Amino acid sequence: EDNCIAEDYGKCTWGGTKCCRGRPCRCSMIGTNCECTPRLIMEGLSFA
Repeated sequence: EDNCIAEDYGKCTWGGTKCCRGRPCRCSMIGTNCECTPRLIMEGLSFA
């Protein structure tokens, strides 16, 4: 009933449901419909 939004672009709601990775959420000029924007990622490359 209040988990965290750990999904890519997971729809959030300025009020409680915050991104699990603590990310800056934003919305439009209506006050509804928000999307978590990724802003971290690791440095270097992937496996191999």
